Amino acid sequence: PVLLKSTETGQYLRINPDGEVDGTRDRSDVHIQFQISPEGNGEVLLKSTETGQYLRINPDGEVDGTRDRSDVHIQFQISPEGNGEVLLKSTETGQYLRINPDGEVDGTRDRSDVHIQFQISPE
Repeated sequence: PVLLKSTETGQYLRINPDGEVDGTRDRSDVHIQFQISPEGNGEVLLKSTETGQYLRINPDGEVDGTRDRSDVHIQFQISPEGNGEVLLKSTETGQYLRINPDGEVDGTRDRSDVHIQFQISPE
């Protein structure tokens, strides 16, 4: 039961019931609630608690949600970077989740992009 907040913009990751993913600063939005579940092998799934959808990063950088638990693109590695921040990385594609200032969420391989840093809050 956690929130995934972009350190740069203060925006929280949100999955809408239509599968669309964006960011919002509204901490009261029920759609920003996530459950992180272990896969064991160092990977986790990032599941929207209110809709049951897993975050997915597609190879073309598009981020959405699916309930398809067989999908290889829902697998993530959470990795420290520094100062209690983490990166949320797609195992299969090497892409980091990114929240842009306009609230649009996508994936990028640019390790130095300032918008890939997250704070996980246990809320």
